[PDB]
Amino acid sequence: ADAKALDELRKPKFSSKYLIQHVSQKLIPAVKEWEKSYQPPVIHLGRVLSVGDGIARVYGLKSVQAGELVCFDSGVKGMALNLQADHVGVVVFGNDSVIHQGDLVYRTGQIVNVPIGPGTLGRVTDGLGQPIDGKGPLTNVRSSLVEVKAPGIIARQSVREPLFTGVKAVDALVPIGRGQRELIIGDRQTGKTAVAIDAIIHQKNCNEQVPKAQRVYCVYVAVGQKRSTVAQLVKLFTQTGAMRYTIMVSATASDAAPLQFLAPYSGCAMAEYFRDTGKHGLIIYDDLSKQSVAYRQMSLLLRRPPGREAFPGDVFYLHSRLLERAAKLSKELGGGSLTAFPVIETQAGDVSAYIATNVISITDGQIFLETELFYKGIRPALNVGLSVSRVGSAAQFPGMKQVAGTLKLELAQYREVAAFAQFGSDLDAATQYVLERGARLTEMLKQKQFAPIPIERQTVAVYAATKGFLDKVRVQDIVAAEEAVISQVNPAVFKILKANGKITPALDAHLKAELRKVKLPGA
Amino acid sequence: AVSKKEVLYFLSSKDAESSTAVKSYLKSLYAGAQVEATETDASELIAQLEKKYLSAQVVEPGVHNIALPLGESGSAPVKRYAAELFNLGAQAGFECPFIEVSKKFGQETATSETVKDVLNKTKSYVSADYNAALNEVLSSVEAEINGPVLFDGKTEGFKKFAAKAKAVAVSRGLPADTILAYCAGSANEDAADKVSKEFFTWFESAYTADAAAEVKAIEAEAASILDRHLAKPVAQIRKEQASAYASLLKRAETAKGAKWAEKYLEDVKAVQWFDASVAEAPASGPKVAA
Amino acid sequence: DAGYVSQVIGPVVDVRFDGELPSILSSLEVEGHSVRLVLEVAQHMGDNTVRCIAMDSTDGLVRGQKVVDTGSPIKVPVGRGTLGRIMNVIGEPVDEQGPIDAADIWSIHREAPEFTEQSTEQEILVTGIKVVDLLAPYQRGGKIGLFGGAGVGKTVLIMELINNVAKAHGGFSVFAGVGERTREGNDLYREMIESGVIKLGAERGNSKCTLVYGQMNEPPGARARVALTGLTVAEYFRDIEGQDVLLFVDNIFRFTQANSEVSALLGRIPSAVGYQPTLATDLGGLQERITTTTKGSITSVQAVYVPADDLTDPAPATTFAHLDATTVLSRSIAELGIYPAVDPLDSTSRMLNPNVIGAEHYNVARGVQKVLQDYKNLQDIIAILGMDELSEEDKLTVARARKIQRFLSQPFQVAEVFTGTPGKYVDLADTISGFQGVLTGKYDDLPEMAFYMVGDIKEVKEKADKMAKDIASRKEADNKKVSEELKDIPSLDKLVSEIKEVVIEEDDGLEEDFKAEALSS
Ligand SMILES: Nc1ncnc2c1ncn2[C@@H]1O[C@H](COP(=O)(O)OP(=O)(O)OP(=O)(O)O)[C@@H](O)[C@H]1O
Ligand SMILES: Nc1ncnc2c1ncn2[C@@H]1O[C@H](COP(=O)(O)OP(=O)(O)O)[C@@H](O)[C@H]1O
Ligand SMILES: [Mg+2]
Ligand SMILES: [Mg+2]
Repeated sequence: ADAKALDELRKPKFSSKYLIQHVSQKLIPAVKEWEKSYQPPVIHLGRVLSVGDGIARVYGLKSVQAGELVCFDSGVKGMALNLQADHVGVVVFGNDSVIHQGDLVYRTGQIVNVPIGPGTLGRVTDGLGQPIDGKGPLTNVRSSLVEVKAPGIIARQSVREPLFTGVKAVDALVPIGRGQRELIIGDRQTGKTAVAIDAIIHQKNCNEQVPKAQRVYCVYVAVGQKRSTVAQLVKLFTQTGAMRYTIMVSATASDAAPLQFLAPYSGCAMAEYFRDTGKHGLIIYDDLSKQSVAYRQMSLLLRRPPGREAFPGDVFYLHSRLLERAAKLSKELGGGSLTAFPVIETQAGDVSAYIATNVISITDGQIFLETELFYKGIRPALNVGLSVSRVGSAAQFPGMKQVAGTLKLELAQYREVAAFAQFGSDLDAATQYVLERGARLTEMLKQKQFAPIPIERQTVAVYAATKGFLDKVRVQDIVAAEEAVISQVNPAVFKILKANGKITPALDAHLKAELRKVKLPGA
Repeated sequence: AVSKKEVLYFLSSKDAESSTAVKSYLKSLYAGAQVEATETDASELIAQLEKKYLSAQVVEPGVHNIALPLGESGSAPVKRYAAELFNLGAQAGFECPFIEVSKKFGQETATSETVKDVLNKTKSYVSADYNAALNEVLSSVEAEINGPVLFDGKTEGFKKFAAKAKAVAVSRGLPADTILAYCAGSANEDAADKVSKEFFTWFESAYTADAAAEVKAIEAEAASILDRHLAKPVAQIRKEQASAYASLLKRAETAKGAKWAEKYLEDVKAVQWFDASVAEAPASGPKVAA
Repeated sequence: DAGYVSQVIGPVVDVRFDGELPSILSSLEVEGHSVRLVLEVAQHMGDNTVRCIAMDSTDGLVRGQKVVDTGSPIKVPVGRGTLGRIMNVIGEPVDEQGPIDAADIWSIHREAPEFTEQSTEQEILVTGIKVVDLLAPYQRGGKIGLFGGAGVGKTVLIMELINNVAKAHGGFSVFAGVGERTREGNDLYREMIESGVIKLGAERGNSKCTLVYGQMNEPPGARARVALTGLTVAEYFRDIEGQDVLLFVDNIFRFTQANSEVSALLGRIPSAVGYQPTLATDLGGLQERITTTTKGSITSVQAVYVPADDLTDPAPATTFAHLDATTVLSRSIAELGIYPAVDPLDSTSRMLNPNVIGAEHYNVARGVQKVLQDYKNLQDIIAILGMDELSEEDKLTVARARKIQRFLSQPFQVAEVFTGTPGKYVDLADTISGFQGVLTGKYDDLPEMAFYMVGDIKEVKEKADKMAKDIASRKEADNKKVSEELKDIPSLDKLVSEIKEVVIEEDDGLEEDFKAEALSS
């Protein structure tokens, strides 16, 4: 111990010297291996016949595959989409002004692929992998194809774990399990993104509290949006902290039409990494209705014959190829999961459109947001009569399965009586009860913008609204009473309902004793 | 253990852990062990990659063993620092900096036909304040000729550029003609000696100015970090430094089986020995078994 | 000899042959593909080239890739060796349990049987669902349709039909999953493992169902032909072995949709709303093979998706003419909470003649329909005025029809997961007696909510007296449980001391797992 040496004490300590030696020890036997097996492969060429509108018709390229990435001599990439007898139709990944007639097209040999892995977490990429946030290359990442076959029947198991969004209009009435795809459909400026941003921010609040295995890693695919709209979301995910778990795949409105068509598949491939390796993913395709317009543009410029409204025939297969990749895998495959939230924008509340009726037919649930409910104050503007969840009571919170069964049972009774009592004919002292109680529940399911409520403070609030504790409280401050119902009620009763997951008989008698020692406004 | 390309680079090394590995290898050799064969293999790219990753293992304990002359008076500590970096480069297998960066220029420009691709492909090694000043002069002679200035030397379409590029070089502050006369040489040694003695004054000016710019940037970074650090309260400082130290320990403790991880934790334990040994006798320093 | 791929545009592949073109509907196999790619010849394009549709994805196809004619259509294994297995469109097993035993594999393309070999015999299929058994009774051997939009309950009703009529009946069953969700196909498979209808491993021979699955991830070539593969398994069980087959086809709409997705790539100018010019003949060529013949019988239950709750769309309106019993499920019935949401007026059957199901069934079904119809004619004035004038017989019409509307609802044995309730099987005589009671003023003493989600008319009486016992005993807990309890409710710090803490790592372990898998494989 004492009196080491002089030659032992002359060493500089935290120099690299051995990380350098580790790199040179792992590198030189690997690069002699590369040079001893190195054939420079034959590159098949092609001439550009014509070019325009982001399509280049290419002569030659006779061994090119369908869906294969090709490279122009301008540096701009492409994808061979329709192989014809005389030419190749190549959609161009970028500006087609740099491609000329007679330019050389080289085939890369490879189908379109994106870098997947945990090195994509935190980063903002474009429609194919390449990061656009100005933070260098994607370290710790691995390429894989964007068009992967979805897991079949034997590769799944039933959707049973709950996905908490933190939006109590969703987590009570239309609950969402892990592996379930749920459509957020609505009109132009409803709360569609705000439902999906709240589902992502809430996973940050749950990831700090759950063990490492059941953490949900979110991917937000932004198709056809503004570039400053998605810069407002990277700023929001940074100052909340959700960007630690979030990948953003950003194919904005100035990107080429094949980059916006392919960005939901790139984001699904970045999120299928967590599904395939036993973790849990959450993919949000913001405006699939803007991906199909990008698909219609290529299909009409590749001269594929138009169908309904102008859309190609295979536009159902466009979205069902993509949404069926959201699955809850079997325990042999890891038990991993991927939960999808496609967003579809309708025009005037017209869900009978082409792309709208396709994705309604694909996804399990539906979160239908209404612009007339938005302006009545009800925000999230969820149409509780039209919003479904096909998983339903299978994968919701057991503490709110026994409370929100009563909640939708009463709100179904609220709806038809208010259609009659707005004429002002007569009222019946129990018909008076259901349109006075359903107003307590409608104000209960309102929420602010970026504050997801965990799951236990949601079920205590619907408990206090359905077990009568919020009767004789005025309707204007039920949105203001329920902060007192969460703050003044003891913070250790939220731990028991989080740990049990259920209202035990030894807890309802304690909680309804605690919902009486609260000072409610108005009263 | 060393792999005999490890130890041939460490024969002229003078840092501690290279010299003890050399001495252990020679004490292995004296006790009846044969040398292994030298690899006459690994064609030129692998040989360059190996000397690149073997110069760094001589440079990296040598850079850490050179005291920076921060906050010093006079150019003689800057000349000490630059001469120590010169000696470390010579021990690691580099040449003179002039010869080495000229070799880098000639390696990056073996394909060069025009002066435009010369000034665009050696951009990573020439400063922007000189590359832009040569680009505007190339454009000035290109506006004269209305034909691309080519990299020939005997073509006077190049020489109309080069006579103004020498003016740019003398307006930067560096004497170009004594540099050209040094690397062109002469016949008689008495007339080449008087220009080598001027080139070496330029060279000492240049490497002292480079080492001084590096030292002033390190001083500015240290003063910026300190003035950002003296704005915090003390408990914030303690929990920040303790959190960073704990994370950097756990990143080397989750590495198990890597040589750098065992060396990292062994150096942490040696630092703790240094602290205990100056706690045992603070007037005498650490205990050195001499 | 063989042919070669000439053109790949989407899922539609042109193959060029140099002599001896394959027949139309012959299957071709691309060699050199990553997966087994089967093309099916759709038409002869004319200069020694045929146009094909692919049964898998065409990503990775190269012009000039060699294509082998098999000389026959798509041939799938049929027989008892398929009972308990899941097949593709092309007969490959997708359940990861060995190969399929394949006694006498069969082509999936056939003509409809004939006109001479039809059976004109009508007997009722009792299903347990009282709205089905009452108002549109199913024929034992005929084609049943389940119509409705998205989310009305076609899959729940077809699952209740599966475990109500398929768990014990005289022959075999074939489920053809056509272009629906993979999640519910897995749910159906696991439910039939648990229900003992499909047995795995050594008892595979005692299985009573074949699954043939063609789900939404599959290209439009596969979703257009998987219904034919389920048909071929059922046609082997009917034609060769001469026994009764149940054939459940979830979403026969997807067959028409999948044919429409390739149609304009096959060189067809588009028809009405977006469909192919050959919509009615494609649908008819499928539907006319699902027949009871003189050899056996196939009782078909097909779900039909309507696109925007729109029964005037040509894909449901074409298939309406093919079904002996069309159960139409409505969104309006589902938003009331009446489940099964069967539209009582819109659901028709050919078994609703009095000389087929008797007069005591026919007249109660027609009376229930008349009461539910003039209630709908009153309902536009109830929503405005509010039962203040309604003449003491139309008030009785509204009350009896609300009792009927609740009494058509029934808790399903497969919907115990959804709401809360154990499922009810209702016999035919029980629902005849019950609706004849409600129709003839016999049960006006009960609340109308005692009819909601009950088995039969004795469970209405078993729920009415429960409601009375309950709402007359609301006043039991207004005096206790507020203080001085039994201390079976312990203190809160005691309850949070039982919360055994889960360790939280704060490392996320991701970048080590990635390099662990990078040093793996
Ligand atoms: N729960 C909410 N409470 C209050 N305001 C909300 C809520 N949700 C959304 N908003 C407001 O509504 C506006 C529209 O929200 P959002 O951006 O989600 O619209 P959108 O449905 O995504 O439509 P688009 O895609 O056209 O932007 C936002 O400015 C937001 O401030
Ligand atoms: N008999 C029923 N009882 C309770 N709920 C039902 C019933 N039938 C349908 N539902 C509800 O309707 C939802 C959608 O039904 P589903 O089976 O998906 O029909 P489809 O396949 O036509 O969309 C289900 O999640 C379920 O909650
Ligand atoms: Mg938006
Ligand atoms: Mg369905």
